[PDB]
Amino acid sequence: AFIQLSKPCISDKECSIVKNYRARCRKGYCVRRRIR
Repeated sequence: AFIQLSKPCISDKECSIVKNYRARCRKGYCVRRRIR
């Protein structure tokens, strides 16, 4: 096991289709959501 402190992801600005991707990023927390 590699005991490590988890770190957040890129900002919502970057988590948008600007980068062709689509994820929900809030306060650094990164979750790939569904519409339904």
